[PDB]
Amino acid sequence: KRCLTNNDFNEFIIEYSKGLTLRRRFNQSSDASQSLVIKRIWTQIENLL
Amino acid sequence: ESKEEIKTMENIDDEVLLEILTDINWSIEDDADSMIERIDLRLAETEYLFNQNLLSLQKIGPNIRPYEDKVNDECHRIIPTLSLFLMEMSNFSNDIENVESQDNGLQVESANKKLLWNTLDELLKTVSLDEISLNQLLECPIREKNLPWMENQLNLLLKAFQAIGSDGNEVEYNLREISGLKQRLQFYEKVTKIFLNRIVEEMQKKFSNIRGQDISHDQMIRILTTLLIFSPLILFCKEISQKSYQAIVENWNVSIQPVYMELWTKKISQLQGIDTNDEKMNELSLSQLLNEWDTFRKERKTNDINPVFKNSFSLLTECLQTMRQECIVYQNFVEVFFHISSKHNFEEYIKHFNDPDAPPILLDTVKVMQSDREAAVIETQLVSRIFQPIVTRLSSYFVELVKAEPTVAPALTFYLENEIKSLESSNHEFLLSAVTRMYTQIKQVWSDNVEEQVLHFERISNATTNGEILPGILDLPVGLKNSEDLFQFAKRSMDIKDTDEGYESIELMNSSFRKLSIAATRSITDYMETISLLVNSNWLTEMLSMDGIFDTSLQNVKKVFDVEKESYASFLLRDTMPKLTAFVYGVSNIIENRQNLENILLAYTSHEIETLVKRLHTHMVNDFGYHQENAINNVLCDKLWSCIQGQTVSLYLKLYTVIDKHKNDIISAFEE
Repeated sequence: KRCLTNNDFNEFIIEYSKGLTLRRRFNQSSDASQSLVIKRIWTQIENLL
Repeated sequence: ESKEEIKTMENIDDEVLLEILTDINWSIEDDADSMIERIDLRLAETEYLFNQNLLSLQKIGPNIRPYEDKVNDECHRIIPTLSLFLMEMSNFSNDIENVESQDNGLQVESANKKLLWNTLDELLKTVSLDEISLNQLLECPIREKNLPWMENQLNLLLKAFQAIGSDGNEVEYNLREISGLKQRLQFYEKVTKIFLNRIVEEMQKKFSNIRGQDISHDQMIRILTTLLIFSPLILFCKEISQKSYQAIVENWNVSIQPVYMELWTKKISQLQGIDTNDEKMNELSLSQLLNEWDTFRKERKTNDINPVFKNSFSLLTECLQTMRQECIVYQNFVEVFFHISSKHNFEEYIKHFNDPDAPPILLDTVKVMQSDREAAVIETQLVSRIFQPIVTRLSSYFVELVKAEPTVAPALTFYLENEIKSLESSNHEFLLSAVTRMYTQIKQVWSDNVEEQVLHFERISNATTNGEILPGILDLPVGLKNSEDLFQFAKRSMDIKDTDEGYESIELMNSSFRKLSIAATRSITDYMETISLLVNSNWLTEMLSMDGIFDTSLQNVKKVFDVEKESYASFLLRDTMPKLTAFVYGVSNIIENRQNLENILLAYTSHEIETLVKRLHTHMVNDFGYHQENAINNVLCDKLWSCIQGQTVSLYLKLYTVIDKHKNDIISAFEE
């Protein structure tokens, strides 16, 4: 919802996937086999694209 | 930016996916976390409900079990008499032993087989210590012919475990004081080399099992290869001395489950093929009720094209491939360790008996296993968007519910997941189509009534036409949702219970909630909507409601009571009296298989509404003359004067209509 809103702020993509890139590195400091968290940063990836 | 932890297999992913598969992890929700709290309270009342259900009630059901179980305490109460009988014979006879051998007693003077030999009677500890036949009679092995590593070096490793390596001396006895320093350290050093040999034979032979993908799927090379692993798990020292042989059966098969699990994962999800739009088959279950009954049926039972196994194929395939995730994983109950039991010295009995079935086979155990997640979620999540099912698939998904009673496998939990393919398969059970019947009886009343605002008259000038669609050709799917509930649903059966029906109360909401949805058709109760109403209800109630399996009978005579009450209102300016009520009021529906002239689409002979209003107002209202006409005919006087020869007393009776609203001699006696 932040994405289409403003820029996404850009911080609502930039800082939002910065402080979410924290927990997207919960999904990257190990992954096995958190298809939940993999689905999380998966949709983060598709939205960022 | 604040890079978080190493998410490597925490307290989640143990079906926390399937936990979050309540509704969706589709954005996201903490609202759905509250929904999880609601399902948690639902389980709380279902489990307190199970608690007081079983707390005195089915704790007396457990006393109803104590018929058989206190009966086992009754033959076992003869075992109390056999146990006090043998314990009384040996109690008094052993007291006779206490006075008999111990005449002096003085056991060093009366029973000195062990008082001369306080340690010398326990002098059979000469098999110390190591390590000749530990690695000579097993190179890696010398086995696979009930040979010296099966018959002897195995049992020599049982002598490595007969040697209690930490019960060394008790130095007044001193059997293995320094012999126990390297007895099973060289027997478990050489058998640590045989242990790494069977570990490399486990990753190697199980990588050959990963190459073994014989016939849909089948890992038969892993079955004959599993015959080459029963000796490794029998191997009684014991066999996993430090949880290692089972780690060659499980932690080695950890990645080698995912070769079979990845195999079924990419395998089973590829059978996708479907239709597009089947109004033809609803014209075959609309053509069924046309030439029925009233004729020879029509349907056969006809289609029901879903009865062709587009998804019922997996009911014997992905329940069988699910029975590879379960029942050939219950042939991984021939490969868990196997079945570690039993050989006992150390490969003696499984040197002979190393041939399991294993599946399935009964139920008396307690165990746990894995390797059934993605085949189950693949079978159900594949079967998800299935909106025609499970109406015709009532006994299919309920046979799936009642699939596995008597095994000791998790196929019951699969059958409970296949009950979840009936029950957590959501309200389909589709009574939200009744919400589409009232919600689309109100928010779609701006199209059907847009031709039918005046429907049964012409004051607001509209034709009596609205339509019965939803559920018009869904009444055709009552014969198509009911026809394939006896062939397709019956050919989806299994063990206890599973059709065996016995089941399919869905399929009784095809009576109950179909007369509730048909009560929304009673809330949908125009004269092509009265005509389509009773024609749609009786388009289900000509064959499907007598086989008499429905409950919309009073709905059919209720909407058909609105067809009598609104077809003699649409013809309330026409019949009057019976001159349009037989061939022009009901036969605007009977031969159909503004409402003054608007029954002229079929307009069954004779005296239709195109002549009952015109050729009765054209020198016929009084008579051809005036009281009365010289015509009792069947061509044009049926609109004019045979109508008057069918409504003769209805002249004065119709003139009496002004005799209450706003004496009777000069009209009702001498009407000419």
